[PDB]
Amino acid sequence: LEQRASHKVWKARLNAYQELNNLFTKSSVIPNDVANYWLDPELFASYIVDSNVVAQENAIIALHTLLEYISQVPNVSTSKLRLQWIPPLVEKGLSSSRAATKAKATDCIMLLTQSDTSIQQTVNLMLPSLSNKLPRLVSSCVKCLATIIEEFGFINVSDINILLSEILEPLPKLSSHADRNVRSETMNLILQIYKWFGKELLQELLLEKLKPIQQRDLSRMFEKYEGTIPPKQQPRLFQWQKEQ
Amino acid sequence: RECISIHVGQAGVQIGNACWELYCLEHGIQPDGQMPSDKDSFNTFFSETGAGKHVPRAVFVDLEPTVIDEVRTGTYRQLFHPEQLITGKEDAANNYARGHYTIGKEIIDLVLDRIRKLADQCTGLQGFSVFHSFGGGTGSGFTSLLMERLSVDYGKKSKLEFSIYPAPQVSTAVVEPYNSILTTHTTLEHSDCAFMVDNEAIYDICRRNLDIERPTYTNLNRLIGQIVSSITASLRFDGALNVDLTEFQTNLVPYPRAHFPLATYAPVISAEHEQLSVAEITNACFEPANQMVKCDPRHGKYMACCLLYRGDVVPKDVNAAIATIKTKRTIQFVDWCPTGFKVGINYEPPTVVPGGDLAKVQRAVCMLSNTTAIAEAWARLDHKFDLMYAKRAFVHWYVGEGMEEGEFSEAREDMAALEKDYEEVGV
Amino acid sequence: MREIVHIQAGQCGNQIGAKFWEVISDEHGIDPTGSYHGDSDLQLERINVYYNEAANKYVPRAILVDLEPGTMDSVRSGPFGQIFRPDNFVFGQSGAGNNWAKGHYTEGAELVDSVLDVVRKESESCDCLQGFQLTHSLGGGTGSGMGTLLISKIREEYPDRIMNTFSVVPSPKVSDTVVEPYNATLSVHQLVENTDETYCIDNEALYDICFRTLKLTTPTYGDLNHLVSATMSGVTTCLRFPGQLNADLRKLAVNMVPFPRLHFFMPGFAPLTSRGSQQYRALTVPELTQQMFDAKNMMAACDPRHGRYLTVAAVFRGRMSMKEVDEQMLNVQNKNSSYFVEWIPNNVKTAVCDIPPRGLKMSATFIGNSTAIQELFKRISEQFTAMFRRKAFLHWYTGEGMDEMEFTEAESNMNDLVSEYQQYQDATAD
Ligand SMILES: Nc1nc2c(ncn2[C@@H]2O[C@H](COP(=O)(O)OP(=O)(O)OP(=O)(O)O)[C@@H](O)[C@H]2O)c(=O)[nH]1
Ligand SMILES: Nc1nc2c(ncn2[C@@H]2O[C@H](COP(=O)(O)OP(=O)(O)O)[C@@H](O)[C@H]2O)c(=O)[nH]1
Ligand SMILES: [Mg+2]
Ligand SMILES: [Mg+2]
Repeated sequence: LEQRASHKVWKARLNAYQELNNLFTKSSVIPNDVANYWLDPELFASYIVDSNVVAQENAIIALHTLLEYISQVPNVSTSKLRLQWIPPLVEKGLSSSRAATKAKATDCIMLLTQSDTSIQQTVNLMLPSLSNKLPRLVSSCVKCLATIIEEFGFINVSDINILLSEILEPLPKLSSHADRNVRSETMNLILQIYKWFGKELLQELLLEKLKPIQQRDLSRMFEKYEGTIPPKQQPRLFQWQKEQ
Repeated sequence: RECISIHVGQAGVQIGNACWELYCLEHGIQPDGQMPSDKDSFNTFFSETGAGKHVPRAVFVDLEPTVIDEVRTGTYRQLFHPEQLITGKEDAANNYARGHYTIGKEIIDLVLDRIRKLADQCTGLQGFSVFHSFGGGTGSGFTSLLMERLSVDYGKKSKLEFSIYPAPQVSTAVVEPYNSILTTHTTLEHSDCAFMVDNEAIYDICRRNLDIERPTYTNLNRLIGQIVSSITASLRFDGALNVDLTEFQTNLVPYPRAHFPLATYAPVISAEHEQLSVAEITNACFEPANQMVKCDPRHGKYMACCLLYRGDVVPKDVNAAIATIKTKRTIQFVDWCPTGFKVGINYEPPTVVPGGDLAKVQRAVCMLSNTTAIAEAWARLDHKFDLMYAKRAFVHWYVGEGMEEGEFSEAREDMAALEKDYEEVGV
Repeated sequence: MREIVHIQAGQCGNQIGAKFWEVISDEHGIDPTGSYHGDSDLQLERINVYYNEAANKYVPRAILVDLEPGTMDSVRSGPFGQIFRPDNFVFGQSGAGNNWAKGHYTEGAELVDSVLDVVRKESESCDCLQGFQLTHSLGGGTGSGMGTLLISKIREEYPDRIMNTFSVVPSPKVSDTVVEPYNATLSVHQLVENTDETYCIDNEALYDICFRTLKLTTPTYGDLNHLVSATMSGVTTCLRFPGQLNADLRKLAVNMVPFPRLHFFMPGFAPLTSRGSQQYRALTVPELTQQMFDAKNMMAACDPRHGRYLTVAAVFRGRMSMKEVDEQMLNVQNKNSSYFVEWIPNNVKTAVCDIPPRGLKMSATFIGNSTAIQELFKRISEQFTAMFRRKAFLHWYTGEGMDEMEFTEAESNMNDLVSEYQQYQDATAD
């Protein structure tokens, strides 16, 4: 039934996603050739976009347990995965209206990010999503973007100035968005940028271009932060850090 | 010299039609822009093409093409250049936040560009005359946005307002108190002088004096255009009183926040016994039934009073009538005011629309008085505002269009302060 | 804010939708061939809202959806069935079995992509899309299930446009199934969070009107859909005829919806005419006003005496004294001030249209955002819990993928909606 993962009827597809979730949790760790879902990542990239919201949720939780299963040497093939998987995760996982479907998609983006060497080859893919029609999508993936900075942070990224400027470009547009949640989640992203740098920087670059009522809020938010000006430690480590 | 008129929203655009129609009638300009007079003072409102065509220094802005389309189709389609008629596709739906934040920001650069064109065709630009409504999304939201941008670019020049105070008789929206408070707050520090026009006052004057059981917008706009003409006539004709926009503040604005004069026009006679004297039309300017903002000046104190006569008016007849009124009525001045009336006379007769609802008069007068009693209009808005905002009704519409809810509180705190400032200057 | 895309889903959706297009195509002088045979020019002033061109005549901007091809053919075989676009008929051949889950999750989701393609097609030929309009039944399977899915799908593809619905309520007096409270509860749970405005069309009210007012012993669906098509023509009058008040969908929603979740309207109109030819009452303006604000003319089983009106939209049609209308509309307010919210000044708005509906000279349509509408949800919530306590018939929804928690949430959110409608029914001005 491995090929029924793309069967017409939804219930057969829903079953294969559960069967897959069992395989990735009940298989070998050295792994079967049957677990050839690395080298053809378009398989799960197709499952995440399941036209049935129920079986789509099971394809994501199966992708999640697969994604932590692959945390076994030597799978440096995680570069091909992020390109093929997190655009489907962002476009129809974070955008999803189901709280469970979205919660696991954010959990898969976290795993695919710590499989990387830095956060840049993950930010660049979900940066285009910041300019989508659906506000709930840009509301959700600016919160995700803010939580991949809160935990991972800017380390080992090639040119931080090209990455800082790239993520600071839409921030004035996002903080004037019509949606109340898009604005609210952008104010939280500014706090995360504030926590890694100082206050001097984003006043030079950003805070002047916000509504005065908004930069008063950020001032109140900066006062409520007690930790040191930059966090003396990453709340979450990459895979290559937990090794050597 | 030159003055650029800006007309925002349906109210601003439709009133600008009645005004520029009356301007052309007074100056003898035809709909095609041609005038028969060989061998401005009216060039302050019109420009001259090399082919002898006289074009208004006006800009018409709307977030919906419906109203301005009628302009580039009716009688005055050739009067304006099509670059002066700016429209969007999606309007603001009686929402300030749509006109100021969401929709209006996608046309603000286009409007300022077409204005810079007119401003660059002028040698000595005096300033701007903004026409808009208080209740509409475009007339409240986009106008306050434009006023913020004009103070940045054309910072030195003056800006005058002709705002349309809402009234339930013709109210097309429930949230009109919200929009009124929001635009009055964000425009207060950018406007040098603001002439409010209570639609209820114009509505009742049309019912009472013109015997129109149910006035249309055309009735209200033609009556309003009569007053706006009397105010701008000092700029279009060489006179003594109010010869430039800076003189409106000098004669009517003692403090930057108290820049809301009260206009009272007379006579308004239906087109169906005999001519009124100078003393009778001057007496009518102190009858609150002839005001354009419903309030009782007898319950307030004056800070300025200017009589803008036009027609067959002799100065000695004016001073005779003034001396009678000053010693037969109750005009309370603040004890720090020059207490003296200013009088301007324009010997051209008051022009009306041919075949219209107003009869031609030998003489007329428009009184511009800055009284504290106009704060009663702010109280009627602040009350309707407070009733709905205490429940946060209709607030989600504004928050869903880029507005932070705290901006409601800020705007109401300002109107609270403005009411205190009128109370203080009052006593 | 010009063109409106119309959608009808399910059995009831295509029934009342086809009757609605028959009514307005006549009022706009459009024969089934699509040609214009009218007289006045007001009928063509704002015809671009609901119709398109063919330059070879006018074509409705409507999309017809159903999981069962049975209603597809009964519509095309109807008198105006030849005017709709052939490509705009999107029909599956399976069915929904009066199951909300089958239409929303299972077999409606495998058809909804075909509908969004037709939705996208009609939206590109729009100079400026105003909003959407959906007719459906909350107690069924396709209109309820797939309809709310279509709403949520349009919501995520057109987050700028207004979502308006004409949802009819199930009732034991004219019921086809026992799981209608389940479907209606699951559907209301969607409308409260997805639609900008929703006209509650209670079948229990429509039945009581046909029975106790029109004096019909056995009312048929045609007897009920006559009141629906009349009510729908009235509440859309300001949208297709050149009016000043409540011209587009948003301006109406900005005046009628003070709080986002309280967008459920109680429509009514007068006079109540039967399916006969015409009456000779020739109602006066004071009569049209008394009849409008009367519970016997409400299309929703709720007594306005039991709740307060947050906002009100009245629409008069026909040549009459507009001055006499203001005196009556002002009278009913200051004579029944307890039933109108004080903390919303000027909450009642009255519009006038010179053109009456075909068959009458004077009519008046009422749109009210009353707190009494909680009686309707209380009624549905009662029947829902009566079965859900024992989990009767639940296997058909769980068998299609639904978790049991979805029922608890929909029930909870509906009771929250009832409590909020009671919340502002108790708020004062003080
Ligand atoms: N006197 C007068 N008042 C008008 C006229 N048109 C609109 N108003 C007033 O304007 C208010 C509504 O704002 P509008 O100008 O119609 O709306 P808008 O500026 O076009 O902005 P939108 O909301 O996007 O349509 C109401 O209080 C009306 O009384 C007019 O022609 N004459
Ligand atoms: N007023 C009215 N109600 C209907 C009509 N057809 C069905 N209904 C109601 O809709 C419910 C059944 O849903 P239905 O539309 O038949 O199933 P669907 O096709 O899956 O949406 C029942 O409660 C009926 O009372 C109709 O023509 N008129
Ligand atoms: Mg407009
Ligand atoms: Mg059925």
